[PDB]
Amino acid sequence: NIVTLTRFVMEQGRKARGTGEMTQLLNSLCTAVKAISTAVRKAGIAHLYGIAGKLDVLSNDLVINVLKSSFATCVLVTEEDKNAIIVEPEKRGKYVVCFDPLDGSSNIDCLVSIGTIFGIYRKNSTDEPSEKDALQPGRNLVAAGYALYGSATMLVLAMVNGVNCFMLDPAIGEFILVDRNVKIKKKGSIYSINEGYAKEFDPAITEYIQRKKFPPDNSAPYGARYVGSMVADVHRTLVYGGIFMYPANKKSPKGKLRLLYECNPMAYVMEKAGGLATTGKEAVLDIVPTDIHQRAPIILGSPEDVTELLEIYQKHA
Amino acid sequence: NIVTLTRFVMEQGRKARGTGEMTQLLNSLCTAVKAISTAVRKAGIAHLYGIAGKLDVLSNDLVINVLKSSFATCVLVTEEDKNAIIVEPEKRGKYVVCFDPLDGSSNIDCLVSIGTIFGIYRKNSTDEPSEKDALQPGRNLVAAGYALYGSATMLVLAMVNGVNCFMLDPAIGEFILVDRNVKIKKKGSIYSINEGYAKEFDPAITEYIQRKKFPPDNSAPYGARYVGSMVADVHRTLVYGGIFMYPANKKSPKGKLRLLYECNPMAYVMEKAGGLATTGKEAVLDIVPTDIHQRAPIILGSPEDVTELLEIYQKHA
Amino acid sequence: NIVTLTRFVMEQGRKARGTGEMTQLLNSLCTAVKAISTAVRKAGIAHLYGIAGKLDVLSNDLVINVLKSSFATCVLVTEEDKNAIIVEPEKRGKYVVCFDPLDGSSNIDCLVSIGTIFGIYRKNSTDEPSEKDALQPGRNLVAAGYALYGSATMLVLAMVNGVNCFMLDPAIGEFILVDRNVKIKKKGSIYSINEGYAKEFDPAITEYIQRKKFPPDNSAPYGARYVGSMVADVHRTLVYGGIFMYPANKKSPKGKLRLLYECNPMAYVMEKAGGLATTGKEAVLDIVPTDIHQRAPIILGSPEDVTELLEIYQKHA
Amino acid sequence: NIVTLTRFVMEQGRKARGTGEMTQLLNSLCTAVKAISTAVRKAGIAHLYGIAGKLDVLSNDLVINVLKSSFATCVLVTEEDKNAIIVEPEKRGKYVVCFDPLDGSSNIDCLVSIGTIFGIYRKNSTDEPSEKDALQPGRNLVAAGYALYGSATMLVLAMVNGVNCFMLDPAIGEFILVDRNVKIKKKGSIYSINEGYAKEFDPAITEYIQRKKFPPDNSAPYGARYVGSMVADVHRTLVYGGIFMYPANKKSPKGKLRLLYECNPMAYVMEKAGGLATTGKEAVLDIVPTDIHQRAPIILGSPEDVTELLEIYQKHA
Ligand SMILES: Nc1ncnc2c1ncn2[C@@H]1O[C@H](COP(=O)(O)O)[C@@H](O)[C@H]1O
Ligand SMILES: Nc1ncnc2c1ncn2[C@@H]1O[C@H](COP(=O)(O)O)[C@@H](O)[C@H]1O
Ligand SMILES: Nc1ncnc2c1ncn2[C@@H]1O[C@H](COP(=O)(O)O)[C@@H](O)[C@H]1O
Ligand SMILES: Nc1ncnc2c1ncn2[C@@H]1O[C@H](COP(=O)(O)O)[C@@H](O)[C@H]1O
Ligand SMILES: O=P(O)(O)OC[C@@H]1O[C@H](COP(=O)(O)O)[C@@H](O)[C@@H]1O
Ligand SMILES: O=P(O)(O)OC[C@@H]1O[C@H](COP(=O)(O)O)[C@@H](O)[C@@H]1O
Ligand SMILES: O=P(O)(O)OC[C@@H]1O[C@H](COP(=O)(O)O)[C@@H](O)[C@@H]1O
Ligand SMILES: O=P(O)(O)OC[C@@H]1O[C@H](COP(=O)(O)O)[C@@H](O)[C@@H]1O
Ligand SMILES: [Tl+]
Ligand SMILES: [Tl+]
Ligand SMILES: [Tl+]
Ligand SMILES: [Tl+]
Ligand SMILES: [Tl+]
Ligand SMILES: [Tl+]
Ligand SMILES: [Tl+]
Ligand SMILES: [Tl+]
Ligand SMILES: [Tl+]
Ligand SMILES: [Tl+]
Ligand SMILES: [Tl+]
Ligand SMILES: [Tl+]
Repeated sequence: NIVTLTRFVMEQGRKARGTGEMTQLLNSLCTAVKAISTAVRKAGIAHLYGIAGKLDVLSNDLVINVLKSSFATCVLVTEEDKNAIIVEPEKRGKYVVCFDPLDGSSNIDCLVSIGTIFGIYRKNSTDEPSEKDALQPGRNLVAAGYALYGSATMLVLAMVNGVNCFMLDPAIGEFILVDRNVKIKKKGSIYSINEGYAKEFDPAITEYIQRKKFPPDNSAPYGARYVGSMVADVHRTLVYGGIFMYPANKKSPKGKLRLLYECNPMAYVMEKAGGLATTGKEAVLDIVPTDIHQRAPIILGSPEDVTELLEIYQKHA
Repeated sequence: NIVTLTRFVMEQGRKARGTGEMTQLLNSLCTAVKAISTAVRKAGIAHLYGIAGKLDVLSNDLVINVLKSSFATCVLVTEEDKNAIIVEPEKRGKYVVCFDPLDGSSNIDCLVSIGTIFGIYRKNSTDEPSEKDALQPGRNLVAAGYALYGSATMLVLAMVNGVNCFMLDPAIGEFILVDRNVKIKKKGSIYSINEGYAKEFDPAITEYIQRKKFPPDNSAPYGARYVGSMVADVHRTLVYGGIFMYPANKKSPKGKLRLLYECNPMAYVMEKAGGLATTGKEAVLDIVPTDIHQRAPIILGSPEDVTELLEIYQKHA
Repeated sequence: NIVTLTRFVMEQGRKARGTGEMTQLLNSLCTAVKAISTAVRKAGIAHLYGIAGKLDVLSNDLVINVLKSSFATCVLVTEEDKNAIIVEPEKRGKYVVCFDPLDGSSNIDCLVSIGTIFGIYRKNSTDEPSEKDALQPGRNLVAAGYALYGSATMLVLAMVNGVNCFMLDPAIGEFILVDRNVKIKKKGSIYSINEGYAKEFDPAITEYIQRKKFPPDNSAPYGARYVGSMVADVHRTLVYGGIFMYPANKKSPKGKLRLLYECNPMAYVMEKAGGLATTGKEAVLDIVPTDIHQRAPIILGSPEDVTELLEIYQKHA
Repeated sequence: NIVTLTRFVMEQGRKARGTGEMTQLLNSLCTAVKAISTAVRKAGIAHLYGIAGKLDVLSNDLVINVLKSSFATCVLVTEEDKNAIIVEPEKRGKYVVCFDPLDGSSNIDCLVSIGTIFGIYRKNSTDEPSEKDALQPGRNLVAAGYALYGSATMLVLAMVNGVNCFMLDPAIGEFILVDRNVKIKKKGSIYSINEGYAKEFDPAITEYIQRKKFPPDNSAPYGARYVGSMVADVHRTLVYGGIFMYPANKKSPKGKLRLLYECNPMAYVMEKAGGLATTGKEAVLDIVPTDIHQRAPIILGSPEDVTELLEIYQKHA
């Protein structure tokens, strides 16, 4: 007895008495992720080096095409696209999908873990689809998750029911359910942030970090880890517990991370796992977007760790 | 045209006029790395999950076995073994290999990049091979390098004539020379260290770090990155420039990283790439070891960055 | 735009307003076939040869387990099993599946193309499931098909709507629809039969062969091909046209091929493609089975070729 | 322990004391075979089918390119090329290679086993390399063998010291020695020939065939098998015993199969395996060719079977 993503999605669509439109969608995503995973591990590179005689771009095209061919979407928002993609009326479904095809594109050359981030909305309204359909607060997410191309490829899927992790057996091209109903640690022992911006941190952030390296109660300090790819850092947080942070600074007073296809998908996964995701002031999932490429600060992770910072945030208010 | 590791290695052994003993060794190694990469990527995991009909220990066995059968080694030192392994008189060769089968094994469950590290010495004290044979300064390395199981698998090989990077094409199980004679930037813009140990850093490290976040002449501060996997952090240093540091601290008064199978191979690769690798007080490669599992502090990366920290070390002494 | 087996099955289940029980079934079969294909191409053989220190049986277990875990079947009949497998009431569905996990097992050692054969029945009755549910004339098949592990792996699926061929892209573990609504040639130019039994053929068969090598109308003779694996011979017939024959002789007066899991699945595929499948006397699909391992003679292929023999059969009646 | 083609080849070159030139050649060949196997198995086909972003010609290019780059060849003869290819003075070596990149190309669309055939001669007439250099009797072969892309990929290598079979483990892209010093059964029980040419067979062939179906002393008749792919039929002959025949007929008065890249390599493998390979009148290996694309009749297989047919040939003359 083994559960595959294909089996799982189908049983879940069945319990929910769906028309089967969203199952077609989740199955198209699984296929797109397997195709990207293969391109990322460099299968076929020899041909490129003349054996017989871009990666973000290939990833964008794969997701966009595999999604359109699902006949389940009406609007697609990608980090690589200035405007939202409105689906041809022939292949139009009722879902709006926001995604980042290959996050951590800067790390590609250094071979660091990279990933794909997606969020699915049910179109709410009754008129010609447009960007406006994508502009829904994260709280309205039907499903969200990510695929991490690291030492192994894993798909983490979060829906109203919970968070489940699927490992890719590359030998048979099938995702195996390896961890179900995942809940994050109440309090972790690792903090993640680019301290190279110390000079730009607000006093609350500055204070938290200080408390982590030099514990006022003389407890053990927190270990530091900052991979440089959100999916890798967040995935480690989900699994090992701790806190990830990318607050505003000179690097945009609005933070660097995008709201629709990065912050929201990850906040949704986080909340479903039993942790928190805040901007320091408000819950990420409650922000009403104004633009499809709107950035937003984010702090996420174990509840006890995110609350501790939230307090320091209040103190300096 | 297309250059494969196999062709490159043979061609080099020919120019060198070797008896083909080292070529067999390097060919065995390459085979062991493709086997580990496959296990690491979780090929066949569906069988553990009951479709019907560890990873560090498995890696150790692969390396040990594939190397013994090469008939080119007499002494083996693994991070996984307390004692040095002495090869059977029947399979003995003239080479001594020091290796870390799967480095970054804490990052396994979090799916972060991990790797294999190897250093190769030639037994010169023709006596019954013993532990003593491995106790040579890194300055005596014949060959050294590593395999990084990241977003893609890469094998970095360093020898007297240079450093060359080989990318694995998993479709045909062949390593392709993607980069020839690799040389690191003189000065980088990323520092890598576990700042969670800030409370235990010597004044030289402490000063250098603060100088990176708050530059005297108001220049751009360095970005921070610390994956937590030496092979991954060092590969980023090699490819993009910067400095990696794992200094001595209370928990590790002599550092954490081992001399023979971690510090030395990375120091050797760094030097051949045109960079520096220091203890803070002396060059890693000149240290004559006393214990096979001896630890050593290490700082490596671009020459201009490593020098700057070396000056601060001189200033506080 | 590309159609995958997963997409295809889902859209077909949707058009048919099914509960989704048969889709779960066809999806479990696709997974089983990918797992068998991988075992057949010998991935992981190195471990068997001690790199770090039955095939029909593995195939039986894979199909049986993957099928039971679909929760869509009540009775399974396998060539490798003396008795029919009655599903645990926990995982009991309404379908009866007859299959040959790995046909051409004798050819394994010689590396000749081998395959899997399956036929799906809807249980008809309302009582405790038993072998008796498998004993339905082939005419009652819901779906049937085969997977051929040859130079490439292909799944041919036949349902009331028609016959469609899916090629396995082993890189992404997905079956791609490469040929839809396949129809066989009216008259082919190849005959397939083990002529080593010439001494045992009845006069009609003897006469047909003679007419093929020495055309009475002085037309070009037919080419001969007999791989030795039914799936390969039949698949070539479907694609290139011609006739395949395995009539009775000293090798059982009932022929060698089994009725439920070999003859029927292939006759069903054949008829749906627009060809014929006969025992010489009657249509294979109309035989009422008496035993689950009942053998039956079979002649199949292009209509004009099968009719020509049928006439010679009548002449000697 | 585990023996890989790479290790085996190097070890043999060492014992032979070669300059490593032939080893490079055999290593290049092995690389070309893994590349063809992958293309043959349809890895990446989903890209032709619009997931968004020949086979014989491709095989030809792979072989030609991978061989030229080995710097070990001066003349190449392909079934795909009218003229013999003369390697650039810059990449020239001392070896001449005669090959059939993808044999059985008619069986491609039917997914039947196909393969690559190669014969290697040493240029002895040290003159500007020309077509003349390839025109050597097979008796002068340095090495010969084939790659069979069947249910699994296998590489059969024959040299002065014997025939060895290597199975490809596609997971790690390594060929494993599965069978050492292969020797064919003295007498088999399967005959292989296209009986659709019965109307054009000489009396010797005609008599031998009828003697196989109707044995004088009532013994068991031989089974018939004719895949239609030489590499596949000959591999079965090699592994299981028997006889393969492609005699001269009206359509092919001198036979169909080519001498240099089909008959010779298979004749060489047969002789080293302890079998016979005849034209009916003379040994295939002793024929001194006049044309690079010269055809020749061929009969090979177990010694006892081939002799029996040779006697019948003597009787009718
Ligand atoms: N595979 C699924 N898993 C969980 N819920 C689903 C699935 N498919 C559909 N649903 C649910 O039923 C609603 C409508 O489904 P649908 O008719 O497929 O568009 C969805 O938006 C979810 O609430
Ligand atoms: N493939 C090779 N590449 C570069 N140098 C080699 C190679 N093989 C052997 N050598 C060198 O020649 C020495 C003796 O080689 P060997 O006879 O193979 O033991 C080595 O220790 C190196 O100095
Ligand atoms: N994927 C499918 N493709 C074609 N027909 C299907 C599919 N699934 C179900 N059906 C049909 O609907 C009937 C009952 O389906 P089910 O409720 O899934 O058991 C089947 O027996 C077929 O007639
Ligand atoms: N790997 C090998 N295995 C067996 N014999 C070899 C090998 N390499 C070279 N030889 C032999 O030694 C001769 C010259 O080799 P070479 O110097 O490599 O050109 C060959 O033609 C064969 O006789
Ligand atoms: O994909 P991008 O645009 O290259 O950025 C990735 C993001 O970049 C962040 C890191 O940026 P900093 O260097 O500023 O820390 C990660 O947290 C996210 O993956
Ligand atoms: O394989 P190990 O014993 O788990 O250690 C890996 C090493 O551990 C260092 C990081 O450890 P810290 O958490 O102490 O920084 C890395 O740079 C090296 O990969
Ligand atoms: O799987 P099996 O039991 O080995 O047999 C396979 C069948 O065996 C038939 C051939 O048998 P003959 O040798 O008698 O022709 C093929 O047509 C079928 O694949
Ligand atoms: O590659 P080709 O030109 O298609 O030919 C393959 C050969 O063709 C012979 C069979 O041809 P016949 O149909 O004439 O028997 C085989 O034994 C050899 O593989
Ligand atoms: Tl991106
Ligand atoms: Tl991004
Ligand atoms: Tl971003
Ligand atoms: Tl380790
Ligand atoms: Tl380590
Ligand atoms: Tl260590
Ligand atoms: Tl069987
Ligand atoms: Tl069978
Ligand atoms: Tl059978
Ligand atoms: Tl050909
Ligand atoms: Tl050919
Ligand atoms: Tl030919």
